[PDB]
Amino acid sequence: ARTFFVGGNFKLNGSKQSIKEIVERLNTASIPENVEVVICPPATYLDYSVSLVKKPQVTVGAQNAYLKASGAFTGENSVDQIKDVGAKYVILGHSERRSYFHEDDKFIADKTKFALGQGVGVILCIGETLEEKKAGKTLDVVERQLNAVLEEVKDFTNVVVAYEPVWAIGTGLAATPEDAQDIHASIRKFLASKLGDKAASELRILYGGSANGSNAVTFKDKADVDGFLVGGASLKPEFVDIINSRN
Amino acid sequence: ARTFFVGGNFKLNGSKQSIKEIVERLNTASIPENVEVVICPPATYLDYSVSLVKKPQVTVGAQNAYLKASGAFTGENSVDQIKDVGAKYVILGHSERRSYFHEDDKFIADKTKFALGQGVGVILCIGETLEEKKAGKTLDVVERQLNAVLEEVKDFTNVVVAYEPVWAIGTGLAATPEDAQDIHASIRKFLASKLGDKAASELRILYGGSANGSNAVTFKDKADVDGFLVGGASLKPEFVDIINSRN
Repeated sequence: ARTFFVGGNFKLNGSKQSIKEIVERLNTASIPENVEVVICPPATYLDYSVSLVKKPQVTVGAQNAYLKASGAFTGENSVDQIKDVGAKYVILGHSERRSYFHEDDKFIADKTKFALGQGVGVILCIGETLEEKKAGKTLDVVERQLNAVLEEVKDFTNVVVAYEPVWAIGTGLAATPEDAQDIHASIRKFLASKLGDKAASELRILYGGSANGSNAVTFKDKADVDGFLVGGASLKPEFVDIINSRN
Repeated sequence: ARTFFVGGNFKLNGSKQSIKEIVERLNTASIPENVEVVICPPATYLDYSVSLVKKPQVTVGAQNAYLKASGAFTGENSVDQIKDVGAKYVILGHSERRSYFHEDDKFIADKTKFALGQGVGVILCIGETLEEKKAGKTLDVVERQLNAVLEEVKDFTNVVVAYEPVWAIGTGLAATPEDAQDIHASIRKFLASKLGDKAASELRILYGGSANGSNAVTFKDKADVDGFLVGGASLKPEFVDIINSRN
């Protein structure tokens, strides 16, 4: 079926020393056979992180990139450069980019198409705000965000979707496992209509937003929740407890 | 005296191999002792670049960073992390960030203050568009851009200013040495009124915008032009000719 996937988004955090400690912990940890773990450090530490990983279940991703591989884009990251240093994924559409950096739905779509065509997988983030949720707009919002991508991207084989309610990011206010499950089940049926039944059944749809070592186990029996995108807890020992939460 | 300064802004260009070739060419180049050369690769290559330098004249800079050192800012660079890997500068306010990425004058000011307080130097970019030049607004624009920074930043000891007319960036259409000289002198005079005579006398003011190995030598006798911020030519062997242009 679907291989359980745990992404660690370090965000703007880390030093050479602290990232070494996170990666050695993973190298020495009990990790199941059938799990995919992707750690996403700042771009400054991508090469170094790859160089430290020894565990086959662990790969490295970037936190953002531009929609061209080269050119006059001072300060951007490139998917070709991410690939050059051995990383395998990029996070696109994170709420912090859509909000604070005003990245619109088409910008995210164009970046996703570009990354996939360069042979780099995408952790595609979607999610609604608190106001949007209270007004009944959750599914309309995430379907709008996905539709923009689907106009440009016809094959999600090297995509993982992360559903992260904005109001749950960093706040300690996570969605309930039942509410997450219901939203993920709706997203998957929507995508079956766009990508086909097989692709929908293969696609990992992650929960993120205050996922931690204590609540991850509460999602264990939610069939349409295929893993997590973990922010703050990815810096901490309990990241390993999340990885093992389906034991 | 003001030490001649040559910055190389690689923009969104490079690979581990092609950056190694750039740095090794600098390492073995015949260059004067009293020059300051700062190469600015993509964030993905900062640590690697620092590790390869074997030339006292050469240090490394980043192309952009955020106004905080850590936190929930997916996809940003941090001045603390740039410093951690051995880099000494950050480019702030590049036209490609101000224009395409809508980085406002206040955002640049706040980043510049932050970087300097973390012990990282700043290559501060300013410049007018074609329409602004035609309208008679060149000095009004660069004084507005500088004034925003000066509200937050009271000491330019670890600053280098890069004057880059936007219409000259990447186009082949450089300012003339006479015109650059007159603008640089006007900027220095303005800044003496704000920062004092000592500071204005010590500040490097660079020209950028289609600075290349043929035209750099034509600026050799312009007293207020202290060096160059080089984009496209920083990827090429002629970068060394620019460093040697005052021989």
